[PDB]
Amino acid sequence: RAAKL
Amino acid sequence: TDYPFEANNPYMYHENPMEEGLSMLKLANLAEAALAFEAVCQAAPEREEAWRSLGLTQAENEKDGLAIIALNHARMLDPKDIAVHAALAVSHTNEHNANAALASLRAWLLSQPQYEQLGSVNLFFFAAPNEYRECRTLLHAALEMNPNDAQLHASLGVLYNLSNNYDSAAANLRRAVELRPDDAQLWNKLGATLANGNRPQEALDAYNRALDINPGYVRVMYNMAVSYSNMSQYDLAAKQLVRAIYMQVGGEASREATRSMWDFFRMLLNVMNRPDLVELTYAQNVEPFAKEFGLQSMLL
Repeated sequence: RAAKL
Repeated sequence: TDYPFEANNPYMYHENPMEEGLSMLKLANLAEAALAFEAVCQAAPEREEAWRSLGLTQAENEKDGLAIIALNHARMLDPKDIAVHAALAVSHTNEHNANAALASLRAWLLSQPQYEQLGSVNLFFFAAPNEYRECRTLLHAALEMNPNDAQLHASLGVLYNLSNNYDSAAANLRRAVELRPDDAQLWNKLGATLANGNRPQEALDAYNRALDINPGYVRVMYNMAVSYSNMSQYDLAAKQLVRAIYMQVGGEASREATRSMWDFFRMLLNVMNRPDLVELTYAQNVEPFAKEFGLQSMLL
């Protein structure tokens, strides 16, 4: 899972 | 329209839902504010302040797809709304739309009178290396024009997240927060950059600051969930996700939007050996989990 800007 | 407006729209009734939406960004929640802006957009789709506000809100509310749809409306209605370009750069980066992200960063810079003459200047990201280079060079050129401009550094941070150059990204985002330390989006951006650059602890310190500033920042809650889960701190991950879930519904299409989060939650409950809690996620009531994870304010 990617962090969101 | 291309935007999936909530059906049962109570703000369609009120007198000044645009005023109420702006109010609810400060005093209530993102979800309620997005519903109010949705009402204005529905009744008056030529109002690009409504579309702009809807779009900005939705990104903070962990809904980039809905953010993009709204922001593209605002973009059409006012091609010079700087903040619309900025939000599109960010959401398209999140969505891995590299061409759109670079186009939105370029538009962001050149829609500003202070930088507009960069449009006429003669000037490893191998999937669009000239588009990428041009943006990078334009932002550097702008930095020589304007060296401690916080948003230039932030925008370079975006550019650098797109190309996985997380160290340069972090260094720029760090300077941005040094310039504007009460800006919750800048702390989140720095956090997201650190997390994806595999520095989850620093990231978590950045996220905490951001949430302190803006306690209804659902995207930050989700991001914290993600980092905590990554460090195998499932108690902390679970708490953050119950908060996010709770905030995200303040019903219908909104119920559906929470399902992926619920499923992520279900995995944290599984990994922590709580099949009893896992079973309860299928009902989609937060209450059992508010109690179980120490957020009893949600029972009032």
